[PDB]
Amino acid sequence: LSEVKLHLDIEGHASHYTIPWTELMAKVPGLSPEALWREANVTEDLASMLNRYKLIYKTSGTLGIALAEPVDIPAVSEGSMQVDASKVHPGVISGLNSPACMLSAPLEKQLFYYIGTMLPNTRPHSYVFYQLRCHLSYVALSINGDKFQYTGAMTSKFLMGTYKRVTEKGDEHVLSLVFGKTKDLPDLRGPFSYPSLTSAQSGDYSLVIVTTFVHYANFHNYFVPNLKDMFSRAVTMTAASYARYVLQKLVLLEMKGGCREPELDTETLTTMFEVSVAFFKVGHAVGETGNGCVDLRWLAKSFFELTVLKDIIGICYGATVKGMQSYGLERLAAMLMATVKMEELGHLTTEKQEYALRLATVGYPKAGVYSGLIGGATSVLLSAYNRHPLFQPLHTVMRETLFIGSHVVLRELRLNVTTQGPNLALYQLLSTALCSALEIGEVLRGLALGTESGLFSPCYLSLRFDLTRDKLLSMAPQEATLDQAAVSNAVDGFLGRLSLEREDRDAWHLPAYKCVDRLDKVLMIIPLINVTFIISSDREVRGSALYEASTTYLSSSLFLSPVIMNKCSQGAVAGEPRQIPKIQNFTRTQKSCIFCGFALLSYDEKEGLETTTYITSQEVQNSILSSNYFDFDNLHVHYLLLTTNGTVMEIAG
Amino acid sequence: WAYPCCHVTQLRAQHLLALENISDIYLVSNQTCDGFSLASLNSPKNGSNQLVISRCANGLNVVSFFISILKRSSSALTGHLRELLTTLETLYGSFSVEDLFGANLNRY
Repeated sequence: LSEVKLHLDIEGHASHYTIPWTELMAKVPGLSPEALWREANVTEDLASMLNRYKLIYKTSGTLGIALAEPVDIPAVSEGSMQVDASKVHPGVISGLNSPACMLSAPLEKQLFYYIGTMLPNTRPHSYVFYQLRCHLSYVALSINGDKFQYTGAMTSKFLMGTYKRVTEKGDEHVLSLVFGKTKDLPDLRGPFSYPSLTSAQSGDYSLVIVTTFVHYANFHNYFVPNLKDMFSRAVTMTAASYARYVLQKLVLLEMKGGCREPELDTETLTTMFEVSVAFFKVGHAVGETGNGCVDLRWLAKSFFELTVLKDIIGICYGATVKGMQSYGLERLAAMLMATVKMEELGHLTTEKQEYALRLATVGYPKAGVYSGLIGGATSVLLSAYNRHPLFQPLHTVMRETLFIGSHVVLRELRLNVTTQGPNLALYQLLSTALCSALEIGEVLRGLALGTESGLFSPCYLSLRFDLTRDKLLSMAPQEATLDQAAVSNAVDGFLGRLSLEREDRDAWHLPAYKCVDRLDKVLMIIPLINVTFIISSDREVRGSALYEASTTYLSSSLFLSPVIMNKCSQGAVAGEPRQIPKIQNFTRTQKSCIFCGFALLSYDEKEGLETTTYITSQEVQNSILSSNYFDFDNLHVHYLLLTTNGTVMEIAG
Repeated sequence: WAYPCCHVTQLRAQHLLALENISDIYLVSNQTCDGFSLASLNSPKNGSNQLVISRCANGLNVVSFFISILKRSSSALTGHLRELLTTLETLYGSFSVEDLFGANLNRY
């Protein structure tokens, strides 16, 4: 008790060291020598110990390479208003452009609020590591109905995910991966040496494989991870970047249908571990800089990629995440946003625009039940639309922006509190117009050629439910330079992520929604200022009047039901639909904004609906009548005009 | 170059020694006995050093334990309790487990 001394023997000499754990227990909290001494079978007869070790996988080809960690967190700026995460001031303490950062000491303690067990009591682990208990956070996963599960257990120093499968019988197979700075790896119990367990090693980073030979076998049949690249990328890559690299990897699997048919393959399993590493990276970042200060721009960006990540992880798999959200950072972000000209965010700069919407997503939860957050997301979008012709550059800096904003918009839509419904309905309208044949077309092109990940598109929130397996294949680019086979996958992928990112209730808000009987035959709805048009293949909509295009090439007919004053009458229109009158009156050059609060809808005689446009302002109308948006010298394509009134007309002048 | 080695046996259905009564621990070298990382747990009985009880333990396991405690509380130790770790770790890695597969474990 208290005092204990051991004797050694270096070279021909007897060394004498005395270890008084009595004094140590005072200066240390979690150090309970009594337990650890028992954990390690001191009287484990020579023979029995051996098998307790040989029944453990051996990282035969323990390989490593040069991988110096990249520069992540920037050095706090000038008068950066450094705030505590534990408690936010009853008022504001910043502006919008003012420098700011958060204290690590509190932020970390808030993230890793939960306490746990990095090392469970399962047979495999209990043989190698010493029962450990510290603040952590994990990522729960369950596929094939609890027949397979993954756990992203991580602490401020190291991550340790574990795989768990079950054969038809009570057979339980487990294999885990341990990532983190070599110096931080847990304590090994019996005759174990990390080298014979490490798979990849850097100058200070390691990747350990803890599992039994019996298990490694059942796993090697469907899980052969590329430890090499999987390790490097997990080391040499900024937190924010790694987060998206994973987010994209998932989007791919989503388009592969792996979100309804969760394939138990190397790829799917690999992404899982990386998903937790993405979260670990962020936590390990705030850790390295203890008692330091992380720039708010860094968090708004890093923590953003995590929020977006957590959602897809949940929508796809019934996975859960806890131990990485700090109510502090949320209150701060929330307050900061509440102090900015939201309705004028679009007139701001690009870099500032992202940061704005970016953090707007992070703080949406903790506060902003009456803050004009959705408004800002609209303003920024509005600007984007006005500057172009219903299509955003495939890889523009702003494209990334609209993606960040959509999140704070979707979240809003999912709710049942009709707040800013009019301001929100607009967002849908715009995005819908943006989901033009040009857009949907280019997106596919990129998907096939593998240039575009397909992470975001204004369609995901648009009210264009016209694109189907076949219809989508129509907008696809017709070129021999594109593998007809590859194209199909793209079309399929897009259709997939579209059915997951977009829900049927995304429109339970729109006033006119309540007016559609056979809503399944609805091509697309156009929310206007004083009215709302419903394009469908059924004359069941109970609007104010019924319009029908001259084309009958399609399977069914092309109807146009306008709900005046967003309130519908009882019963559909009388027999015989009203025919769309043809007009050639209007002249190209236009002084004022004639078709202002109106919208344009072009459809191909053979295929479905092509592109739709909402002329926001004067500048837009000009960039349409001047450009070659029109092509009356094509009998196949027609151009319709929906006005503030339930009237519709074709153009050809 | 050390002390007598032994034949480590488990104590089935009885009771063991705790840290509470032990205070001396003798360790061996990667060549003294025969590759076997052995340790001796010495603890005085009754009052002081009258009759000393000395039983065998598994070196590797013991050493690992100590190596762990030292690391788990680095924030509260300097002097010997810091060099002891680095030297104790090198010792731990001086033994070869995989050799015991073919080696006779009843040599003592």
